Amino acid sequence: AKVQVNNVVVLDNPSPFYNPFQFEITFECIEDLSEDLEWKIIYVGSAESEEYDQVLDSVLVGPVPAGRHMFVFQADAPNPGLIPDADAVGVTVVLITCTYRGQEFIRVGYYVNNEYTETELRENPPVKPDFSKLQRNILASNPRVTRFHINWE
Amino acid sequence: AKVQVNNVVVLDNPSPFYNPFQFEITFECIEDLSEDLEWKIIYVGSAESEEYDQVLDSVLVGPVPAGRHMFVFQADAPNPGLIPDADAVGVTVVLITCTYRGQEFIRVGYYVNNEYTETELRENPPVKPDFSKLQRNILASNPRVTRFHINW
Amino acid sequence: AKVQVNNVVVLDNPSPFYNPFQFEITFECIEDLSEDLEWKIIYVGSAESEEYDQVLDSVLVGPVPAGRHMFVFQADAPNPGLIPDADAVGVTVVLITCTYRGQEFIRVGYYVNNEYTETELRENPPVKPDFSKLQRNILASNPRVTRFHINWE
Amino acid sequence: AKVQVNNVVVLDNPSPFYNPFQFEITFECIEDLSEDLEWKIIYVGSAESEEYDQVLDSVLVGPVPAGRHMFVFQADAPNPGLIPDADAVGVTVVLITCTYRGQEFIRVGYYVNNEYTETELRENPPVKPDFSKLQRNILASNPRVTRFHINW
Amino acid sequence: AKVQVNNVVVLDNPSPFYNPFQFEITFECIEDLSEDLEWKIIYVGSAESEEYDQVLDSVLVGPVPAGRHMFVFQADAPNPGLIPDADAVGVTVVLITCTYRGQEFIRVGYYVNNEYTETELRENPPVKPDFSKLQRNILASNPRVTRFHINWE
Amino acid sequence: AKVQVNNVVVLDNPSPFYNPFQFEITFECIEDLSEDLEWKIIYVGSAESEEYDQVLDSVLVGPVPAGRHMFVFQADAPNPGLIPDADAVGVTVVLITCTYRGQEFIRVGYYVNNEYTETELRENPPVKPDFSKLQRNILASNPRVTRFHINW
Amino acid sequence: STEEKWARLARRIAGAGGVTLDGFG
Amino acid sequence: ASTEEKWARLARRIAGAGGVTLDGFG
Amino acid sequence: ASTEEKWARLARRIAGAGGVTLDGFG
Amino acid sequence: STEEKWARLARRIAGAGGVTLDGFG
Amino acid sequence: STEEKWARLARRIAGAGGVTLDGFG
Amino acid sequence: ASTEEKWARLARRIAGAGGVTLDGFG
Repeated sequence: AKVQVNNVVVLDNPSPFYNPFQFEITFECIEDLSEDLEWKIIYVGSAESEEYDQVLDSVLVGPVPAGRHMFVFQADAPNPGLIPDADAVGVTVVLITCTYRGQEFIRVGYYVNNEYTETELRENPPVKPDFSKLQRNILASNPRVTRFHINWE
Repeated sequence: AKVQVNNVVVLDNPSPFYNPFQFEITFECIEDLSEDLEWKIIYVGSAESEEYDQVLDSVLVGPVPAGRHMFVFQADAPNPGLIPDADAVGVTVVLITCTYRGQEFIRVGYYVNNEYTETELRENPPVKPDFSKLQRNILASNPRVTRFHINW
Repeated sequence: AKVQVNNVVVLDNPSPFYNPFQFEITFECIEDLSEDLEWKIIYVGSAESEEYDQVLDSVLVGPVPAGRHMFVFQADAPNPGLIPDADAVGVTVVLITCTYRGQEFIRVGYYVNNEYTETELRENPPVKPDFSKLQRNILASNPRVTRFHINWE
Repeated sequence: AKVQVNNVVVLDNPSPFYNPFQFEITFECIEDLSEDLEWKIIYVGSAESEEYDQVLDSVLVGPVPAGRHMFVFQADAPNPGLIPDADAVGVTVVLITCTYRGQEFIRVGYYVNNEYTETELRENPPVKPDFSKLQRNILASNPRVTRFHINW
Repeated sequence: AKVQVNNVVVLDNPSPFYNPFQFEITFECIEDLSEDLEWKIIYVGSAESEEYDQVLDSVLVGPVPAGRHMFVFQADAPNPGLIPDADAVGVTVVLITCTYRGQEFIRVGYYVNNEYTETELRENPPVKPDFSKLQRNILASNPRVTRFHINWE
Repeated sequence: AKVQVNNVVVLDNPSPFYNPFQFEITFECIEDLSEDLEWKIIYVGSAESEEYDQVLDSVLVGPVPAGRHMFVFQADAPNPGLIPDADAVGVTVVLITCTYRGQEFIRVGYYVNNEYTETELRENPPVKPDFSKLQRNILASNPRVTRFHINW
Repeated sequence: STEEKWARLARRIAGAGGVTLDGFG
Repeated sequence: ASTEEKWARLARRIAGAGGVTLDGFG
Repeated sequence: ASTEEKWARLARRIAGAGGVTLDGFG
Repeated sequence: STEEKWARLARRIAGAGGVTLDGFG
Repeated sequence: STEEKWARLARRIAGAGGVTLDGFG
Repeated sequence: ASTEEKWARLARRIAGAGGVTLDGFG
């Protein structure tokens, strides 16, 4: 692999559901890259179907010379209108992927717990989720990191 | 890969069920291809069985020189007589595939939501689907893109 | 692949259950073959078990020189005595395979719908299927084509 | 593959359960083999577990020169005391395998139907199977042939 | 493969549950080995979980010169205190594995039937198994032999 | 493989739930490694989901010269607040992994039994687990060792 | 089930180890 | 059969087999 | 357990694993 | 089921054809 | 089930990634 | 869900994926 992800620091966590995602990403480039790296933040709106995935942001990083690199990757909150009611409250997943020449080489996944903070709403959740009262808590202590063999050319 | 699909723009979306599909496809050719590229639009009439697929259109593009290319891929609506009643209303998928030398290298998939727009129809859906009243809404914000390794 | 199947035209479709299968097959040979191609027509008598497959016909085509080739592949109807009653009426599969030196490189499958044409029999199907009244309708608009990597030697 | 199985002819079929299996096997050797070919006949006594397999016979053929070869492979009937009662009457399978250098390159499988021929037995099958009254009918019209890649 | 297992003869079979396992193993070495072969006898105490496996014995054989070799592999009976009650009576598995440089190249498995021999205990098995009255009968007529591709160096 | 794990000795076993894990690890290096070896101790807090993993400790060993090496790998107890009530009492697993160049080549797994030692607690387990009264017993007699192919 | 039947027929059509496509063509 | 089985069936149709499916081109 | 599961079990015994099963030699 | 949901989320995290590890790091 | 038990024992016998045969021999 | 499913889940965690799991080092 020409690119190695050293760490992902989860920032502004926990946060209100409507607040942006912020990740500080540190990566090492073993040798100069002529093309760009494409990073994405993907929110899994529903464990039941990939139909509910939302690409929250996508960014091109490059040209990338050899050495250690850092950047803050920000993304707006998911659109609640595309989240099924049954999945809104409870645990879901947020993904950070990076591709080089259309090929995914790394996937970082975090479990995300969306819950009410009010004892009232927690015990008796409304049928129609109240997103303005939901707190997103990314489980930053447990990053799930997957690497994939790709053609670095 | 000698061919890379850069983007697919979904056009005339949403539309009545009987209206044609329209996709603007942009792709890049890394080097000159001696063979043709074969594009298809495939409508999955039923999640339960591949028996209900409708290849809506198929097109040969080529010879393909190196560089950037764009084209509008149109296809007629699926035949409602081949769609099972249980699958007509609700979610299904539409695919866009491209082959080189008869080998599939790209598959672009979109979830498609077919629903009534009329309040009375939405609340009380007829047993026999009324296709003339269904609206097709392709979920263009979520393209699912699959690349396959082929022999170029 | 030294052999590419260009098309299969389904002929005499639909037909009475007892009538023969007829397929017009067009294929291209990229370079001369010293051995024969073996084509088969296989009727899946039952989705529940491969025990009920019936090889309806098998044919040797060759020696095959380079260029485009066409032939009509005919096969007799399946034997109804080997078809389970539960599978006789409804949808099943018919396959066309080709091997080169014992290796299958192509499989063409068609869904086949066997139904009564009489409103009477359609609504009230007899417990013991009446094959003389069954119509076979091959779904020719949907060929399912599978190619397999083989050693062309 | 240095060895190709051309055909298997099922002989003395159908037969009483206690009668031997008989298969006429034809095969082709592409070049001279320095090692032996090991053929086996394996009776699956139970679809529920491989614990109930009975290797009925095993034979070494070799050295094998290039060219065409034929032989009759016979095997004694399976032991009924090792067959579970629930599997005795109905469908099971028999296999013919061949190894080279301890590597399986061919597996030929036949479905086998074991039934009573006596009307009273057929209608009212005993709880304890009566093997002396079972007829074995190998489905010879449907050989299922599996080739495996080996190191020749 | 530099090592080929020719046969395993099961000895002192059947036996009381507390009696040792005894296997006569014959193997051929195609060419001299500089390192040792490691043989193990593994008793599967429970089909429900690998937690209940018991390695009964492990032995180093070597240096192994080319040619045919034989040895008697003995192992003490499994510890009944580690066998779940639900698995004690009935069929289980015993395994013989061999590794070369930490890599498993052969696995020989036998079904093992543990049963009471007394008509009384057979018909009415106690809730707490009576291991002193259990007979182990290895199904020696049906060895299940698995070979795995390994790096022979 | 440039690194071979020879043995893992489980120490201070069994222990109170809050006491640290202690493993004596012996390994062999076939040639000098230019990179570091990364060892981890991972507690599976729940068989139902990887969400409940606790990496208890992580350590960098290196540069590693050729030859035999031994070290004691210690790790603090898992956080009980992150363990689901349904998983607290009964069987779970603990893992020891080692990576080279970010590639996992060895995984050592132990089943862990967490139970009360007090008779009244054993017979009537509280709804809210009492971690101060749980005993952790690692099944040290059954290490489950998985080797993976990596790029050395 | 009715879905299991469909999946069984699809497996017979596809065989194993290949790439199944709609049409030739 | 179930609502989840329908979703999984549609996802399999989208992905085909032997490829790598990603969200977007991007 | 079921009649279908029996058929699938017999088919697995016929095929073994890692091979290509065809109807006939042919 | 609740377990099926967890398995579905784990599949989304892992994707396919890779090696998933806890942490980087 | 009783069949699940048999399948579990068969998996223990076979391990994974190999070719299982009846006998040596 | 069941007691067996729990055991299988724990075994998968022990094994990871793409490796060869053995009892002992040995």
